[PDB]
Amino acid sequence: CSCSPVHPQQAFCNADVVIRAKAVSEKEVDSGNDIYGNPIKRIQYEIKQIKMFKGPEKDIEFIYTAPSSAVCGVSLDVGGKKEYLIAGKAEGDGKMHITLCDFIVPWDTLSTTQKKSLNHRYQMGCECKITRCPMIPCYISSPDECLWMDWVTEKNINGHQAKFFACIKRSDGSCAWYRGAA
Repeated sequence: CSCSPVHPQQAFCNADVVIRAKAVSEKEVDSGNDIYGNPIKRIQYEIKQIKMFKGPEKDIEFIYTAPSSAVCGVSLDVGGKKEYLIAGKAEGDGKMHITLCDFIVPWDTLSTTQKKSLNHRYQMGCECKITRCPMIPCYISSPDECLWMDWVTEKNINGHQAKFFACIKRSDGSCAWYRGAA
């Protein structure tokens, strides 16, 4: 499995549904047949939704994912223990589907501002685009783009902007980085 780096806001905004959750049980299910008539095997995690930050209003009860990390399946530590911030595809009907390229991190590893920004602030930048700067020198085309510098200044993709900044759209259609006020 290989994934492009996504700023946490941009994963929030692209995902159908974003929840804080713990996995309660696990089984392998048949999820229908593919286009060739071959069954689609998935892991079904039964979860407790602690909180929904965005998505359809019907609570998530099941999270589905490939059996193996070899094709980007996700492991959740079942047994009511680890809590995760989980962003992913909404299937309707209280079901979601996740892959390793989705935003899935233990709840307790989030920065305070990441957590807080889940409630209304990241949503304020979902018309914006967060663009990664692979290397100085870089630039943006459109005014509604923020340039994500963490890579080129820190060497880490979970750097200063990812932990503390959101890209917020202003009156003018333009976007800019802000650090969360107060």
